[PDB]
This record gives sequence, structure tokens and C-alpha cells, in this order.
Amino acid sequence: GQVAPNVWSKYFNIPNPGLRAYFSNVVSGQPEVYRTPFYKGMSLESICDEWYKKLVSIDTQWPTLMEFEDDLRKKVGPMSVMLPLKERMSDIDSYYDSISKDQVPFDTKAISAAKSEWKGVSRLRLRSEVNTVAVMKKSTNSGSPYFSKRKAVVSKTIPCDVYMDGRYCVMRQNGREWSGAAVLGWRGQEGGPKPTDVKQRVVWMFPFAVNIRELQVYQPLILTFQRLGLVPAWVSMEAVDRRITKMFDTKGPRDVVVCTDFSKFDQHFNPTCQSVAKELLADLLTGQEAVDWLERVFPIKYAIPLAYNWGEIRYGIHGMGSGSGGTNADETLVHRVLQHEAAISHHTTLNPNSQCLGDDGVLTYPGISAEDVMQSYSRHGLDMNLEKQYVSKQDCTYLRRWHHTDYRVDGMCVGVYSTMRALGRLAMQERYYDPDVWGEKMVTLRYLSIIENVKYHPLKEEFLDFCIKGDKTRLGLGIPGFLDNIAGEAQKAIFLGYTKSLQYDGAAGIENWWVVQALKSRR
Repeated sequence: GQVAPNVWSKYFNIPNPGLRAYFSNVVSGQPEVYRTPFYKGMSLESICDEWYKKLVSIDTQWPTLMEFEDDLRKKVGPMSVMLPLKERMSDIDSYYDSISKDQVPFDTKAISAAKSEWKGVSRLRLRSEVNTVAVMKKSTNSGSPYFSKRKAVVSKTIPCDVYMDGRYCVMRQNGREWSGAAVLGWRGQEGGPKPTDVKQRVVWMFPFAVNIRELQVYQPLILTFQRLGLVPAWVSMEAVDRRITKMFDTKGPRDVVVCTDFSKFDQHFNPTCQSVAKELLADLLTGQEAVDWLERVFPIKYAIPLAYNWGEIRYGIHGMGSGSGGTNADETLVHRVLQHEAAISHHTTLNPNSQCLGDDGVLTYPGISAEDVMQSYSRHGLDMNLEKQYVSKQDCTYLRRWHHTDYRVDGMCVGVYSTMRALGRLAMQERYYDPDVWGEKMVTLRYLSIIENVKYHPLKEEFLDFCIKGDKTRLGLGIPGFLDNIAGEAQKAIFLGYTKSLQYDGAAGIENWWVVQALKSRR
């Protein structure tokens, strides 16, 4: 745990007033519930109770959509309540304790079937440090050692080299050696209506130099898979929709579709899972630098130290460091092996229109059952809870959207985001934006980007009308000139970038959003 000052200064550039104040907020927590001005003067309860009166009209035509809405309404509530560090210690422990559950290795044929999906593909080369830096988000925090904006410390960071030496992460940055540690970050996820129901997500904020080295492989990997369409959720929700359609149209007429969920996937992504990820990357990669990368950069996300408080560092191997540049790449490649393994364990072939993304999957194969899947997956040390699994021949959920074989828009089984979930996010934010300092245009833009998720909901027009009420300036209709200049307003403002890399949140194309078109047509 606690290190003397002369140790701490090898991890972080000292003095660091901003890092001191960051950890002070980590210790004390953040207890206030942040409510938006959406339906100001009505409670969260009445907002949902009123929308529900309209919503129930879908229950006769689409009862399982009503069940999906009713399940997500139970989660509506605050997302801004950050517990004090002393109440999150067990959340940290789970990263280190969950990786030693009983676990057996993956089947060879499953690993080969996964590698077959990219048979003809141009092998990946590492992207240079310089080009990798240019592409990445550079306004976000550099982590250890500077805890600054990335753009300000590029030249103190590259050229860099990072590797594990035992339990230490050694980092050489433009000639100087530092010791690397992830900084304990936080995200809130709604999990009920009380302040104490906020889910306390553990975010590992990686050293800039580690993220650069990681992304030298993961940026080319994401790019290649996007163009090949291998992981639809890295492309778009419409690409997800098209593969959901293919899945429903090619499954056995009497087969179920199984929707799997992992409890604490990152924490259980143990060494057995890691070596499958390393093997698959090695098949995608080519050249000597890649061999070097696979031995020295790849392991860091599963073993980097954690700075969880100003004087305090935890060491040891652990599960997926939630927040790594390859957070979703490693897990999605291995989750795909799990899907193949389940069909192969039962003497059949995975329906290739099955999908997965980090801890979320939907699959089918001849004769599939949920119980076979759960057994096949969880023998690898992976935790699953049944009442979060879902099984049906006609519908499924994936990436918090409902899909039905018969619910088609222009031929496609489009995904229906929950109006209840969207209402919770319209009323409740994770951060405070003082009205006096950020203004109504930004709040309105946050609203539009939430509502846009329900663009395929059968009650989307009634839902938009409901949301127009509840906004004083009516989602932009009441702001002079705003809708006519929506592209430009949207650029002053500045989830898919998330699904591809980091896993924290769980561009003038805004003019093509359904919700914008729908508002303009209401003038």
C-alpha cells in the first residue's frame, strides 16, 4: 500500500497540486445527485409515471418490448453519486481476487474457428508513435507521471518504451525513466432510484506512454476490423442491426437466440482468457516489433500497479484493467472464441451472425440452450448470473437495445433503445453543469443525443412530444436560430469511440439524426 515520498515521486512528477486535489476528491467522494432542468418541478417518479401511461399502448403488439422497458425502468435514477474511496475498496479487490477462480483452458478448435473469420486479412503492422499520438484523444488526462493534458506533455513522453519488470511497470519517456501506475478513476452507472443505488465503476486511467504503445496495435486493429465488418458494433448500430437481421433469418426455425451477460467481466478476465487474446493478436500481427509488443506491452493492462490514493499503490496481476486502450479489443476477440467453443462443444457450428462486444453477447447455433452456454462459458473462471440471461426464438437484447424478428424498418430488425432508460438520463446526469456557466445550448445538445437512441422505437414520435414538454425551450425549437445552425452548435459542444477502445462511457452528422429531422418537421 503506502509508499514513502521518494518512491511516490518516481511514479508522479512532484509537486502535483492537481493530482493531490484529485485524490482528495477520491477520498471524500461526491454525494450530490445531479438533476437536470428536464421537467423541472416534477419528480423523477412522476416523469416516468406519466410517460408510462402512453407507453403501455405497445404492450399488446410488442409485450416483450414492454418487458424490456419495465426491466430498464427499475434502474432509472441517479448516476452522479460517487462513494468515498473507503467504500470502494472491495470493488478494487475484485480485480485481483476474481482472476483465481477455477478455470479450464479454451478448446483448440474454438481458437482456430475464430482465427478462420479473418483468413484472408492483411496482417497488422504497428503504427508509429507519432501517428498513434496524432489520432488519439489529446485533451484527456496523461495519467502517471504528469497527470496533465496529453497535448501538453507529448514531448516529455515520446519516444517511449514500457514493460513489466516483475511487479513494476518500467517506463522510459524521452530519455527519463518513471515507474508506471494506473490512477483510480470512477464512473457512475444508474442502478435504481436511490442515491445509494448508483453503480460504482472502477476506471483504470493508464499512463499516457502505456496507452500510446497499446494503441500502436489497437488503432490499426480497430480500423481493419471496421472495414471488414467483423465486429459490427465497432462500425455503427445500423451494422449491428443488419447482422441481427441475418441472424434471425438464418437461425434454425425452432432454435432459441441466447443473450448472455457477464457479471464483472473485466475482473474475471484472468490469465487463461489473456493468453487466448495474445494468441489471436499474434495471428493478426506480423513482424518483429509485434513480437516485441506481444511480450512487453500486451501484458501491462493485466498487471500494471494501481495508484488508488495519494500515498498508496497496489501491485500484482489482476483482471482487465477497465480503461485500457485494448479494453474492448482483447475482450471482444476472446468473447468470440467463447461463442465458437459453445457450438463446438455440442458438435455444431456457430451461426456467424452471432455478435459480441466486451461483456455483452447474443448468439445462436443448432440446438443451443442457455444452460449449455452458461456451462461452456463459466468453466473458464467467468461469473454469470442466470436472471440476467435471456432466451427467446423471436427477440433479443444487445447493447441495451431490443430487437425482434418481426419488428422491421426497411427490411431490417432495428434495435429499440428504452424510452424509460432515456428518460432517466434526460432527468439525471453524472456531472454538474452550472446553468449560469454552460448555457442552454449545451444542455439541449445533451438531450438530443440521448433521445436519438430511440430513433426506431414504435412510440418515438409520442416520446419526442413528451420530451419537448419538459424542456423550457423545447429541444431547440425555442432557441432562436439553433436548429438552423445545429451543425455549428454541435461543434462548439465537443459512445462508439468507447465501444472500440477504453470502456468508460457505458460530428455535424447531427443534421442527419432522426431527432433533428423530427424537430424540424415540428416547426
